[PDB]
Amino acid sequence: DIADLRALLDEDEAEMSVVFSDPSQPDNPAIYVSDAFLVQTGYTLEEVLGRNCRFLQGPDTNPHAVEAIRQGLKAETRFTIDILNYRKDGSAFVNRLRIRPIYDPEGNLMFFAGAQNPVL
Amino acid sequence: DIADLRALLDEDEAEMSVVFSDPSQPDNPAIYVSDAFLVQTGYTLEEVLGRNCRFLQGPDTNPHAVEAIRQGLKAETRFTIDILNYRKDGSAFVNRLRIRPIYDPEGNLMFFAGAQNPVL
Ligand SMILES: Cc1cc2nc3c(=O)[nH]c(=O)nc-3n(C[C@H](O)[C@H](O)[C@H](O)COP(=O)(O)O)c2cc1C
Ligand SMILES: Cc1cc2nc3c(=O)[nH]c(=O)nc-3n(C[C@H](O)[C@H](O)[C@H](O)COP(=O)(O)O)c2cc1C
Repeated sequence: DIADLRALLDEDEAEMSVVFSDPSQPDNPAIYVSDAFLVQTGYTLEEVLGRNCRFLQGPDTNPHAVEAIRQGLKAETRFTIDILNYRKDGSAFVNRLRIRPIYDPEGNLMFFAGAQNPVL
Repeated sequence: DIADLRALLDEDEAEMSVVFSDPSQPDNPAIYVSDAFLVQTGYTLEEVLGRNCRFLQGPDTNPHAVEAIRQGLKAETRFTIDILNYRKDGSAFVNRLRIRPIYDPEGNLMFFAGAQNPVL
């Protein structure tokens, strides 16, 4: 029996690029990515699961945007940022990244949900 | 936004006493219990969340049954055992305990689900 993490998706994120990360594991790795995420970024599941999502950043990603995200995660609050991201073939795209914390019944942080929308 | 852990319940365990535990946390604590569990055992949510479910054991619980459960958890396999358990008022009941592991998409153990059925 495998957990149905998609059963925590918002209605918006169902047909979307979405990632869930486990902040209790070292380096806050992705434990679930939607097929839309894999299609957009050009990776296989094996290439992404268990890694921190920073692999989407590349040579022209703004490091302050990266730090903003890191602080936003520490804040455990909903936030959105436009950040330059890259696919496996090296092509770049502006990603409107939306992140929100998910807590367990006791109120302890449990997961982060991240949704990717390329800005056209 | 709070995780809907009940969205991993089997159809059988919906109207049932059920617990989910987080084995990545120290001492494998309960992170979710159903209202049926609280009613049966006589505890409040605050009294149970974040504790290992061994608080259901009492003076005449068979220690080999306890060890069986512990090994079954290490085995990460489905198992069932009849074990004497106790409510908060000290009354005892024979619990047919059914436990199953739940894994994440990478196949790493993520939760245990435990269902309680008093044997009549
Ligand atoms: C659920 C989740 C989804 C994320 N998605 C992206 C993303 O799509 N693009 C990106 O550049 N960073 C994303 N990140 C951010 C990185 O994983 C990381 O937190 C960021 O680089 C800042 O942390 P760092 O300083 O350790 O690198 C995501 C983080 C989380 C937790
Ligand atoms: C999800 C879950 C549900 C459990 N439910 C019960 C239970 O209803 N009654 C009981 O005696 N033990 C239950 N246990 C077992 C105890 O939590 C514990 O694993 C057992 O006492 C053996 O471990 P120990 O040697 O550390 O005490 C449950 C364990 C898990 C993980």
